[PDB]
Amino acid sequence: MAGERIAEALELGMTDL
Amino acid sequence: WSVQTGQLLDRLSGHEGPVSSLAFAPDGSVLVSGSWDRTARIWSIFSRTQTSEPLQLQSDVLDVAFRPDSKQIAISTLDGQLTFWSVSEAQQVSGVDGRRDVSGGRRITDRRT
Amino acid sequence: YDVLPKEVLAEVGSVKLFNRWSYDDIEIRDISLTDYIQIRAPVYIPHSAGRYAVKRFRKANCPIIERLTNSLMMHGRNNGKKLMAVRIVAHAFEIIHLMTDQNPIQVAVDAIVNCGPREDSTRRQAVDVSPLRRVNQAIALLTTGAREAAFRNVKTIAECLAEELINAAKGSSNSYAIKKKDELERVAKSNR
Amino acid sequence: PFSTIPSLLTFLNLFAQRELNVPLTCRILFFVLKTHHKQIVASRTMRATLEKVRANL
Amino acid sequence: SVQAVQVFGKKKNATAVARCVQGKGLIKVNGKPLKLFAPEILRAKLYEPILILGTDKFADVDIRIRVAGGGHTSQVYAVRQAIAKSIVAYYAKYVDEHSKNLLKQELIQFDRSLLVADPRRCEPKK
Amino acid sequence: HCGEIRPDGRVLVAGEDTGRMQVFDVGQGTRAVILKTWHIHKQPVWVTKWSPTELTTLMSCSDDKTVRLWDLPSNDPTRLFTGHTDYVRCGAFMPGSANSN
Amino acid sequence: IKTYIPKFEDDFDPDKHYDPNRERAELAKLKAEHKRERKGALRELRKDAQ
Amino acid sequence: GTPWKIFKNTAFIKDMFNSSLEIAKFEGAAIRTVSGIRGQIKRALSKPE
Amino acid sequence: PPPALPQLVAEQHVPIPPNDKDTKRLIVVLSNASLETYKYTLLNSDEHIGIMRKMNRDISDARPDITHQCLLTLLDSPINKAGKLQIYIQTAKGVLIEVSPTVRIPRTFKRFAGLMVQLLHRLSIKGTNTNEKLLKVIQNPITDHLPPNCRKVTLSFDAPLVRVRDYVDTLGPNESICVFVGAMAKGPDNFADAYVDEKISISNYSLSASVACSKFCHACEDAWDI
Amino acid sequence: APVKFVKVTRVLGRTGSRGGVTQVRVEFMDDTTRSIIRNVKGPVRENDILVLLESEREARR
Amino acid sequence: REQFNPFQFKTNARGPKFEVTTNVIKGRPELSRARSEEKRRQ
RNA sequence: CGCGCGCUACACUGACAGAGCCAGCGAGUACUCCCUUGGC
Repeated sequence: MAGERIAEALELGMTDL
Repeated sequence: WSVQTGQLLDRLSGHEGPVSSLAFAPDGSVLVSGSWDRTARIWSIFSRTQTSEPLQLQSDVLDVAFRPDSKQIAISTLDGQLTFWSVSEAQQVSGVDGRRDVSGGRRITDRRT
Repeated sequence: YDVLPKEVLAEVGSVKLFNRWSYDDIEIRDISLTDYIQIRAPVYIPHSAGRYAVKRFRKANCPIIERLTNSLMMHGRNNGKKLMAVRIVAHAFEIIHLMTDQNPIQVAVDAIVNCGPREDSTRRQAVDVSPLRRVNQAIALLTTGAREAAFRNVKTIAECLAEELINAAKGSSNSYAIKKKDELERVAKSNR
Repeated sequence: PFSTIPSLLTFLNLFAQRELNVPLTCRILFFVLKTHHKQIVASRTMRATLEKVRANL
Repeated sequence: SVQAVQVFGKKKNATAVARCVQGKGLIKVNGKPLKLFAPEILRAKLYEPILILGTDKFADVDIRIRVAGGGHTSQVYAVRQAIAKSIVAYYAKYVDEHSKNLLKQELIQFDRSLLVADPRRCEPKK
Repeated sequence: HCGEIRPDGRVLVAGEDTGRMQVFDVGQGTRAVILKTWHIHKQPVWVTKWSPTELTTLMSCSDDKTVRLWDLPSNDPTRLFTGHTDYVRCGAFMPGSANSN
Repeated sequence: IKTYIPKFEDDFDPDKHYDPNRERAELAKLKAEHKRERKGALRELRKDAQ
Repeated sequence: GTPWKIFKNTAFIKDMFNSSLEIAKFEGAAIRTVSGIRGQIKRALSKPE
Repeated sequence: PPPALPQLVAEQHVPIPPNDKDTKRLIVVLSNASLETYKYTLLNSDEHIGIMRKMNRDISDARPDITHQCLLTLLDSPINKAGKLQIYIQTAKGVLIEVSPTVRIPRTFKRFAGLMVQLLHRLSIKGTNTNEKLLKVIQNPITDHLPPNCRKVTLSFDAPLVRVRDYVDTLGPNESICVFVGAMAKGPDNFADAYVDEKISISNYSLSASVACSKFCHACEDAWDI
Repeated sequence: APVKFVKVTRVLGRTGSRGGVTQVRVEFMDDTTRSIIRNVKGPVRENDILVLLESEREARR
Repeated sequence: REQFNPFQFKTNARGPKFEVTTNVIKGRPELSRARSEEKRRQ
């Protein structure tokens, strides 16, 4: 689930930016 | 043994005699043993099963080698012949009997021709 | 000849499975199955007592017709008899040829190609299948389809294997195998 | 997966521009590139982003 | 003097002694001939060494073979083995060793068991 | 009503009077393995004959009104010809090169 | 379709022998009780012996 | 009794008893042939009563 | 084409022997059935109303009646008289009941329940004069007997509304039809989805499985012209 | 509705897949730069061919 | 205690050959043979 | 009576007649299934 965790976090940070 | 910690890891076993010459396949998938129990032995270690495949030979083993292309092994046994195998399909693919191709002799106190 | 019977000395030339059938020009069609239907090496009968299952994928180095006979020796009343197994396959290949006048090896390999399903469901999603399991699955389906039709019927094991494999070669809708693959793949499409 | 790739690239660009844990950043950068060295030279929109990360790094 | 090669082959419990000397060319089993001794389907497995080797090799020598022990298919693999190790040993000891090594290449590259009684003992997954 | 062998010499085909036509293999002698049976006509067949070139096609003129070409591997007849009005009870293929089908 | 009539007992309970000939039935149930008596006495006798 | 068959050690013995009941009373019985071999009765044999 | 000679003898309509998958046909599955044993009688609301009202777990589920009448309907249906019909029952212990066409069950619930009890303790039901096991207990998966070329369908409420006649005409040339019908009284539709491709609603009304299967079966008899 | 040939180039271990499925990364036989990730059951080898049908989705777990 | 030392008694491992609904230890070897030995004494 | 554990039966992998062709372990002066009609 690990890379998936960082995938969603990446997605969230894109929305943040 | 583990390099990074040093304390012993695994005594592999299976051998009907002392183990004569050893090498890793250069990718690191396979450990190969040859022992004087007429036999050479494919130890796949880093797989999750730590499996073993035998290879019956004709006589004792003396030296092992790999190909940089890690598919092929070359084992040099006691009659003198080389036997050349492909690792995956554990089938012998080549052989050279080189006894007269290496005999040079007649030492001191060597009373055979 | 030293001592060799007449048909074999007549075909002293190259390899001929069963002393009747050639390996020379056999086409695969699925490039995914090329590596796994190993037919480059010949064999003379399919009873070649190699240890093709010590570790992984070496069952994909057995020549396929040995595998076919193997699958034939599978259910609880028919375990050991590999000799009856290759006898069955022998009679099957005679029948396939007499009904097709064709290279029955090319027939069989065609039947494997057309039978091997390509995606299946997992409890449920649907994923692709390895070519190795395509091969395995197809042989299993072919054999079990054959004997299951041969169950209480006068048509025996050889002839039902003959029919099932001819149909599965043809891809038509009358073989157990093609039907079962079709339903499996429709379930795969259904869930997707 | 590859859709996730260029956003990660932009994050690494931000990392290098505001540099921090720079060995980590270089390390994961090179991993991405080597494991997909073909698809990056297939795409186009990487180009400007890769120039940014080049200059910053 | 009179040439002789005496070879062994082996399987689970068959034992195949075979003697290979100069002669007309016949091939025999216990005192009966070759195409007859079998479970009558496996005679291809018997034929295989002659058919790899080409009979123009074999038309020099005579091959008695004895067998006992074990069931049919054991016996059969034994006989093919003693056939092969026979004819390669006779080529080793009474014609050119280069034809030995070329013959051994043909044989082994076909299969390994035709020269080596590579047996089955027990070693599962430990 | 007609029992004829394929130009191999290994196949005999023949048609009964209930309407089924059977095809079965024979070696030289005591071999009667019933390869296939077809049960389409429901009415006697009088002439089934092989195409003297192709091993897999055979004509079958039935009782009723019909002649038709079968392929051996096929489980339904390849082509069907009509036009006849009474029993049909003799037939043949056309020898000659351009006399193909 | 030529349908059929199921053969079955209305008064169903798992335990009870169902058979036409009460003679053979009583033979069976006598034999069963006899077996029970034999093994019961045997078990009691062995344990008394030990 | 008198022996019925004789294997290596374990010997069946027949004409001593009239029932398995009598035997399993004499379970573990200290038996002794004339020649002086000692021994033990262990189970009743089933098929000839 | 010739006009296809007229038969001079009436037809017997032998049903499909179970080895055959080839015959496009109709499979029905009374799923979610309530076939429960009591002491020795099926558990129903008739007498065990007080028992289940004392033990406080949904008196309304122990309804073997719906199964009985659905079965009776699908027995005396003329597609069953033709043999294009075969019945399977799933009861809530997970029991598969292969129901041959050639049976006639007695019409009443009491002889019925006695017969099902005999079933539930001998895994098979033999007939009077014929040796063949009339009602036969078999094993999940039901797919292990279902036809290969078919559409495992279930009726439902929230699914779209499609007319049965055009759906059975949508059914292909060689393909049978498998329907999962819910003999349960009150509950959701999830009882079969592990096999079912698609759920269907057939009318705007809410019904029972008896009229569901009768409408459905008569529609098949329409489209295959019985 | 085409069919696509593809080849497994590298087989993952630690995705946390469920049951007999493993994730794997494949490069297209057609556009040998385009590379995606799919899930698959059956013993499956590095550097080998696989047929697929739906070329749309990156597979989840 | 009586549970997690289950060998105070016997049960079948299977569960019932037939579920029947109307309203598990299978007897105790240890107390049984104990009571009996007291009787064989007395 | 409950309970499994072993043995038997249950059919297409059939039945009858032939033909042919293969094991390994076992040697205490020791080995027996009856029990009965007759007669010597």
